[PDB]
Amino acid sequence: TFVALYDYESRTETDLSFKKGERLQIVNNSEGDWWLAHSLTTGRTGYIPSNYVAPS
Amino acid sequence: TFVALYDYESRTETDLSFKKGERLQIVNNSEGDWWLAHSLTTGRTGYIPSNYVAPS
Repeated sequence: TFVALYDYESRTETDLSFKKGERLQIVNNSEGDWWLAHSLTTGRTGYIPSNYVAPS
Repeated sequence: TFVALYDYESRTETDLSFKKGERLQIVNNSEGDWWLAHSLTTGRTGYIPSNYVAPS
């Protein structure tokens, strides 16, 4: 259980909007945390599910 | 630097598609890791930027 420090407005269909002060619980899911990543292989960039990758 | 273990197809405008074997670098950004969260205050659910919250 966490508390929001700041308002946040959603940018896509999958993010959660919330106001400062809201109480949130983290949902365990298979994808793991999401990270912003750059593909050295393709040059594209964007968020990935961290359980899909491993250190080289 | 990481290596993709699985293919991943993007679901939104902000996630990165990639194939097994690709090499990825994590981008440091202010939002921090993103987590799937449920709002006990509003009942809505979806991804949030973890630097926007703190443990209660």
